[PDB]
Amino acid sequence: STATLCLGHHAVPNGTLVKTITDDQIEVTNATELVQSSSTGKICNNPHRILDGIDCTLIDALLGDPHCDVFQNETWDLFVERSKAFSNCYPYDVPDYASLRSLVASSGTLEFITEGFTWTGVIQNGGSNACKRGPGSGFFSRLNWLTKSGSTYPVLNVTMPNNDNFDKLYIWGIHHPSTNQEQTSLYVQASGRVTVSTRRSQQTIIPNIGSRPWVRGLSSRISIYWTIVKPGDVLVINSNGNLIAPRGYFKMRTGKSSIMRSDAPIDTCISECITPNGSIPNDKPFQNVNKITYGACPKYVKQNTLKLATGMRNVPEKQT
Amino acid sequence: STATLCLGHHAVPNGTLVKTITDDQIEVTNATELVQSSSTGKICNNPHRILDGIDCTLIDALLGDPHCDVFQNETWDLFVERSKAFSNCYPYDVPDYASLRSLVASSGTLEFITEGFTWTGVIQNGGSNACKRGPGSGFFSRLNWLTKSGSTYPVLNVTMPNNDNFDKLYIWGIHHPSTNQEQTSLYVQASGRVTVSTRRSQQTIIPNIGSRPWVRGLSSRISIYWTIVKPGDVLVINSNGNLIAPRGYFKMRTGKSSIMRSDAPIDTCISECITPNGSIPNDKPFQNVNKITYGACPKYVKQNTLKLATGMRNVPEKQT
Amino acid sequence: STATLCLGHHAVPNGTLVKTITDDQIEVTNATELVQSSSTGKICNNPHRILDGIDCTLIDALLGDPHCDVFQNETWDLFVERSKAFSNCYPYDVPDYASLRSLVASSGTLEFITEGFTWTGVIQNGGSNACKRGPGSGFFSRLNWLTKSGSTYPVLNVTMPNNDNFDKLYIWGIHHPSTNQEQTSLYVQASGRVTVSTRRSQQTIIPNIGSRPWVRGLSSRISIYWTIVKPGDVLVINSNGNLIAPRGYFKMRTGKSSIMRSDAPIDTCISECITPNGSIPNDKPFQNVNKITYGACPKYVKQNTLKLATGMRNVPEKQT
Amino acid sequence: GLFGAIAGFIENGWEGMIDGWYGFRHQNSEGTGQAADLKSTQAAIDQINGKLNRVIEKTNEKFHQIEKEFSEVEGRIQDLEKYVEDTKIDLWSYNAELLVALENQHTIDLTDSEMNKLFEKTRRQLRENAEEMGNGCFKIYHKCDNACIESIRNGTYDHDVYRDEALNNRFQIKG
Amino acid sequence: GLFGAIAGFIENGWEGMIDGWYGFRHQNSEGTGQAADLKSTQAAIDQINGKLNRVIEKTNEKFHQIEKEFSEVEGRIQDLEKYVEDTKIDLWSYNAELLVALENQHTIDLTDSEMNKLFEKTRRQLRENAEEMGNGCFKIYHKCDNACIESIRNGTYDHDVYRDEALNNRFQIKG
Amino acid sequence: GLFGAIAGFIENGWEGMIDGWYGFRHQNSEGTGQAADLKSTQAAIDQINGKLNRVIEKTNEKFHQIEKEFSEVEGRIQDLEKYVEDTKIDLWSYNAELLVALENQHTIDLTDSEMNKLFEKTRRQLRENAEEMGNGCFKIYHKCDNACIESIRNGTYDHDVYRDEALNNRFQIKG
Ligand SMILES: *[C@@H]1O[C@H](CO)[C@@H](O[C@@H]2O[C@H](CO)[C@@H](O[C@@H]3O[C@H](CO)[C@@H](O)[C@H](O)[C@@H]3O)[C@H](O)[C@H]2NC(C)=O)[C@H](O)[C@H]1NC(C)=O
Ligand SMILES: *[C@@H]1O[C@H](CO)[C@@H](O[C@@H]2O[C@H](CO)[C@@H](O[C@@H]3O[C@H](CO)[C@@H](O)[C@H](O)[C@@H]3O)[C@H](O)[C@H]2NC(C)=O)[C@H](O)[C@H]1NC(C)=O
Ligand SMILES: *[C@@H]1O[C@H](CO)[C@@H](O[C@@H]2O[C@H](CO)[C@@H](O[C@@H]3O[C@H](CO)[C@@H](O)[C@H](O)[C@@H]3O)[C@H](O)[C@H]2NC(C)=O)[C@H](O)[C@H]1NC(C)=O
Ligand SMILES: *[C@@H]1O[C@H](CO)[C@@H](O)[C@H](O)[C@H]1NC(C)=O
Ligand SMILES: *[C@@H]1O[C@H](CO)[C@@H](O)[C@H](O)[C@H]1NC(C)=O
Ligand SMILES: *[C@@H]1O[C@H](CO)[C@@H](O)[C@H](O)[C@H]1NC(C)=O
Ligand SMILES: *[C@@H]1O[C@H](CO)[C@@H](O)[C@H](O)[C@H]1NC(C)=O
Ligand SMILES: *[C@@H]1O[C@H](CO)[C@@H](O)[C@H](O)[C@H]1NC(C)=O
Ligand SMILES: *[C@@H]1O[C@H](CO)[C@@H](O)[C@H](O)[C@H]1NC(C)=O
Ligand SMILES: *[C@@H]1O[C@H](CO)[C@@H](O)[C@H](O)[C@H]1NC(C)=O
Ligand SMILES: *[C@@H]1O[C@H](CO)[C@@H](O)[C@H](O)[C@H]1NC(C)=O
Ligand SMILES: *[C@@H]1O[C@H](CO)[C@@H](O)[C@H](O)[C@H]1NC(C)=O
Repeated sequence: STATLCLGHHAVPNGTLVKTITDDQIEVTNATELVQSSSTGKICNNPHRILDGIDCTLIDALLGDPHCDVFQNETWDLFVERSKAFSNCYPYDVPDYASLRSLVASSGTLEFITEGFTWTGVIQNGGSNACKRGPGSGFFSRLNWLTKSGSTYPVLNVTMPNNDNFDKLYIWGIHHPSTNQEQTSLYVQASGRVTVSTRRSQQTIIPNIGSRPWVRGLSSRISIYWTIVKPGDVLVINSNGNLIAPRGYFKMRTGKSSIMRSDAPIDTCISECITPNGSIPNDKPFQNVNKITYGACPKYVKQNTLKLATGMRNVPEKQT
Repeated sequence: STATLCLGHHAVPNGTLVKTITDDQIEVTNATELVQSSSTGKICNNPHRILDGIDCTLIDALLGDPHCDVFQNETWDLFVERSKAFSNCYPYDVPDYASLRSLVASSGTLEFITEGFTWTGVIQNGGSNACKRGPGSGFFSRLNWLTKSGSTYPVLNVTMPNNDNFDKLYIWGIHHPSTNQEQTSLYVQASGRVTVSTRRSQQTIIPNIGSRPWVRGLSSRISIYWTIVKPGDVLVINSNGNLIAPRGYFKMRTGKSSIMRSDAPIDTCISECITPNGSIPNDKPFQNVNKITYGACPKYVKQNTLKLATGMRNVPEKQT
Repeated sequence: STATLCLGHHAVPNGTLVKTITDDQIEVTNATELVQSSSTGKICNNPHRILDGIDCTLIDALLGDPHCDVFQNETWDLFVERSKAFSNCYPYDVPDYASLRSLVASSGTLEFITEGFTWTGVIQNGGSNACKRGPGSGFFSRLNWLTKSGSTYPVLNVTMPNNDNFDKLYIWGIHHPSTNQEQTSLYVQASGRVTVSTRRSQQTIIPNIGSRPWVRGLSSRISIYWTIVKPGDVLVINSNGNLIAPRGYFKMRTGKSSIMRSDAPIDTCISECITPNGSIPNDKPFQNVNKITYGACPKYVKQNTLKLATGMRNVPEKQT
Repeated sequence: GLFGAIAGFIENGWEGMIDGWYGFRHQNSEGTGQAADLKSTQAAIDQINGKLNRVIEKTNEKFHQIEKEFSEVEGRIQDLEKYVEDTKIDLWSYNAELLVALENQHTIDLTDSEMNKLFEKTRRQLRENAEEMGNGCFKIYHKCDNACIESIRNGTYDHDVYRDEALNNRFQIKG
Repeated sequence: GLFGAIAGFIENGWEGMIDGWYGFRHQNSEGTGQAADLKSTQAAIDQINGKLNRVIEKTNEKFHQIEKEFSEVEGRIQDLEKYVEDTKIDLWSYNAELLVALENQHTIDLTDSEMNKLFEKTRRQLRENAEEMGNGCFKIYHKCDNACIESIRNGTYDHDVYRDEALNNRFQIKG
Repeated sequence: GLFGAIAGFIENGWEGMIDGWYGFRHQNSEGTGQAADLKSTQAAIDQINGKLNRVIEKTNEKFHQIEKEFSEVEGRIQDLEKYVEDTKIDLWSYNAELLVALENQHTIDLTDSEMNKLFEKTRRQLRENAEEMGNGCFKIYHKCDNACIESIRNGTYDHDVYRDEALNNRFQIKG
């Protein structure tokens, strides 16, 4: 004569705990993880053009350290610097190394165009046993070591116009002898100087004589500088000694290129997101793998887990 | 014998779609836009004191490039640099140009107080045909080009105390000749030097000889430096050559002044908010016009539209 | 035959106003303050190791200004610089003072290890009446002023290897004479030079002659530099004049140490959070005392009050 | 919404009702009619206005900042300058998006709530004199002319006056 | 709030009730009385406490940072240093403000909800033995002394025991 | 939750119900049974899906940024570089935490709301033919076999067909 109709909802034997506004842990039927916390341990060669530096830093590949000759004219989306990288050429320093490395990494190309510089009155192509190329002495491939021709080192004054529609990056340097004897032996002048300028910029460098610690048999050094010449501008190099001349320019580009420090293997696969730990999927909005990323990546958070409830409050049955 | 009373709510024939927590698009009766995405295209001269630089950069107006003489002693809330600006005086560079431009833009005044410097043993007021003032040669109005008086250029050693209750900004420079002949012709000494110091700071600059590219008929250059002297401190200038002396100081102020790059017309109107695109109203909390703003402005967001529901869910009628 | 049962809730004669999504002020039964806006005015010596600099800046205590001799070898979690601090030794400058101060403050120790440098052919331990130590002339305790031994100042070339498993910080400097007479009197050479290098870095400094303003009877100056030598690297010092030699190295550490500018008294108490205004409790999530903090501190916000409702809407009784 | 009134048990809205947001439509001895309820309308409106005033409040003034466009490539400092602004823009863009979503969800729930509170208030006035049809309408079991309807609308309805007529109609007529 | 109980159908609160947040006031054969309901009080309190503990939790430790006050004018690096901190302060100030507003809105709705859940729970216990007056009060159509009232309060009220007396009183007396 | 249905007047859930999230269990002349309500299930599911799609949407691409690990001690610029990233990480970590908390609170309230809307909808279909037991169950005062039950479930239940039987059973039998 009567009936009973009860309304209800489902429950699962084991739900998941989630945080809420009023609760640190409350059980729900289902939840989903929002923080990516694991990596494959390998870097996928797809879809970004990955360039393994192997035992070359981007700077050594740029200068032309003999063992980095293989990177001549390379391009990349992500240049990967290995910790095993080392230098094996003339001992040098780059005042403001981070900026040079940054702007080159960002440009994304090592394309070098040789230009016909004329260095009149000097002997070119100097080399060192600290930078052997094959059997004998060599030097960085993109630089030209000029020494005195006989009894005088003249006041070099050359120009190279940027008649193109793009920016030219010129890398050049100055030689710091370890003694005055070396200074006069190579450059005659007791004190050299290099002035590199465009119509808007100008840089004058004076060599610093002195003994530095021995590196590859040498106590002298080379300091690297750079000059970007915009279309229509002109490059002028003036010097009466110590000039480590450029052989041409690197083409500059703007794009998505960068550089990363990582010893992770490069594997054949596809992944939008790269961290030094290896690639990681980007299906989740956050990640806790590494704050250093490249590509379409989840945002870095300090948490290793953040569950989003995708079900109702779990209230299991009575029991009998 | 009975009646029917129905409760209800309104609806509109055409509502607006808005985003919610669970919905990307849901129709509501009314909504309001929170993102300002259009500009007038003109900069209102009210309420901020706008100063149009015309064809002068703030730095050229500060140095006194003859064509910027009109800005002498100007003040502003916002100095506006036009892309059409150009230099027409002695070729120069300001090592750390961004800082000089920044601190002057921020101070907000070009008020110059001439001080009675005595430059004994030198010929003052040198000029150049690269910096013509009217018919003949000129030079920056706020700088004093000193050259040798006869056979010697003495060791200049002057002092100027800050007996005021404010900070003095002194702009000075050094001349880089293009050849040694020019160096000795003007300064006698084969190598000049300028040391500018207060009790707390000190700066020594050595000129760099060398040919730079031709600008306004010249291959030599001037490099600009600055020194701020606090009340009670003293300015001392020491040099035996190449000094481009100051004629006095600029008064420094702290306030809301700034500088902006924009080619937008200045119109007579009133607007709290300025962007390089022109003024924009600030009735909305966010804007998508430009990340560069000045004044009471909506916050910059990447979105071009964000509608806030100002009505209920729109549920239109049946139809028959 | 019947009864009345009314449901209800409590009310208080005076509630607190709080902000909500739809209300700027709405009365609730209870609320709690989230913004810490007061300070004790004193800095608790617990739990962080507080070091009062008294009348010494961290740099003067590092160089060894005679009146800061008491800080030799000190360590701290927080070094506190008082505004009353002053210098009383040879007039000097530290090009990039902020970095030196920062890295030392951060290292957290003034532990100095004297090393057996040999300065052959020079007279050591020079002093000045500008830096009196007791009755007569002194100099910074951690620096060694070398002058010429007779008729010549030789080319100093010393080395000191880092055979330890930690980084060594070396502080050294260069002397800028006020005249050439002083230059030759002390160093013989008309122009000195100091080159300090490791295998990776190198620095060459040339003194700048010129009169600066008088400080403690002197118009000459000393400029301070630093070099960090990593384990296995070697320090080489080369100079033929103007060298203000190091006497050893400071041990470097990594940790929670820092430095703060404050004239607030140090009291015996316990407090995780320190601001220049004094310690503040950290029971509240936000604070409006100072944006400068050290330790476990509430986050700085611009608001001076933010009440969190901890009760229901307050609806007081009728009245009769 | 959370209450299931608007776009819930209430089929659709009424177009053309310009005197209010919520209202009544009746059918009685004298005919039909519609009227806006001003109290509930005002409550929803005040909450939306309060919500709107907090959001469109106090734009903060910034004057001299950092440069955000560069003509030359510089390296380190410029990378930092750009990262700082990009970081800032991303966080504010996130704030703007979340703000709008929360608010809108709330606005829809709040208006749905006011529809429900008006319905419940009306239910309570009628006591045993009416039954609920399940569509936002009540069947009032007694003769209720326009003045009667207006007394329900103005909240001065006295259920007692009609209780006996209603009860006989409700619990009888057939059984 | 969303439920319309507190500051809604319930006219005002009761000052002086110190034993709880929610309660009952009755008038019966034996007189009047008031009592706190501990279960609903505790529910609202636990939620507010849980909410408060998440907010006043874990201040993070920062040690060496960047300088935030400068004595000299420097230009570029200093502008950046200042912009960074100002940007940071604005974003946290925004976080603090929004947090408080959300929370407070929620606290008011949650307490309003608990008032309503207690009301509904009571309604369901009474079945056909009472009618709702529209002001948070029920008219219990049968003699209900203090023990009867306490049984409603403690949730052991058996509507059956009084159904026939209540029904006769409700649907009759006059008709 | 705000509605007090799930983990409220509804004691516990039903394990093993795989055909839906919400449903009915009945006991009639022909026996017992359980069935999922697809409409309410789908409503809760669509809202959770919509919520999930907004959150797991559009990861933004960043390419060249700033350095975040350093091998040498540098001072000023490095402190700034580190402060910037730490500041950024703290603000996003805060965003992630708050987001999850809000969302979860909302998800629980929304599902609790759908349980309630289904309950209310059912209540309204039954009219005077059933009474509410206070536990999510209705006592249907008339013979209701499986087809009758399914008509309630499919929303085609006509209360009129059973009104007189129900009323006699409800308001009588004893009195
Ligand atoms: C100035 O002082 C530096 C530092 O002490 C001197 O450098 C040292 O120079 C000698 C050669 O004169 C180096 O010796 C070489 O060592 C290598 C490696 O063991 C060995 O294979 C060679 O056959 C040679 O013996 C020594 O390594 C080097 N030490 C350092 C730390 O660099 C420098 O010679 C001095 N210069 C003058 C002009 O006095
Ligand atoms: C060092 O090399 C530079 C760069 O080549 C030389 O600069 C050039 O100098 C000549 C004058 O000697 C400039 O000629 C002038 O050109 C202008 C513009 O067309 C014309 O109106 C003048 O009548 C004159 O002919 C030439 O423009 C300039 N080139 C550049 C790129 O700056 C410099 O002369 C050399 N210095 C020495 C001491 O050899
Ligand atoms: C180059 O110019 C500077 C700046 O004018 C000269 O400095 C001044 O030098 C004199 C000493 O020759 C200082 O006098 C001393 O003053 C103190 C303090 O009153 C007093 O106690 C001493 O007995 C002495 O008289 C004077 O203070 C100082 N002025 C400044 C601003 O530093 C410097 O002498 C000049 N150098 C040359 C080589 O001409
Ligand atoms: C590098 O690329 C440029 C552009 O094609 C070309 O001029 C040059 O010959 C190339 N050199 C090498 C070594 O590949
Ligand atoms: C990623 O690498 C960092 C350091 O490079 C390490 O601390 C962290 O644990 C790694 N995380 C994972 C998931 O591998
Ligand atoms: C600039 O203003 C100052 C201060 O009034 C004054 O000394 C000077 O004469 C003014 N010069 C010009 C060119 O207006
Ligand atoms: C504002 O200017 C920027 C570049 O200056 C441009 O990309 C943008 O489209 C402009 N926006 C508007 C609304 O004019
Ligand atoms: C400083 O501490 C070091 C390490 O213990 C020790 O070599 C030296 O003797 C101490 N010097 C002073 C002045 O305490
Ligand atoms: C803290 O100090 C700052 C300046 O050092 C001052 O402006 C502020 O008012 C002080 N606040 C308190 C609470 O003392
Ligand atoms: C309510 O309606 C009745 C009947 O139409 C009218 O007489 C009365 O004045 C109204 N009450 C109010 C408060 O407006
Ligand atoms: C409820 O009230 C009755 C009557 O006052 C009392 O006898 C009974 O013990 C109470 N039940 C509980 C569980 O407290
Ligand atoms: C509802 O149930 C009845 C009885 O079981 C059935 O005949 C009818 O077809 C169903 N209606 C719908 C719309 O499914």
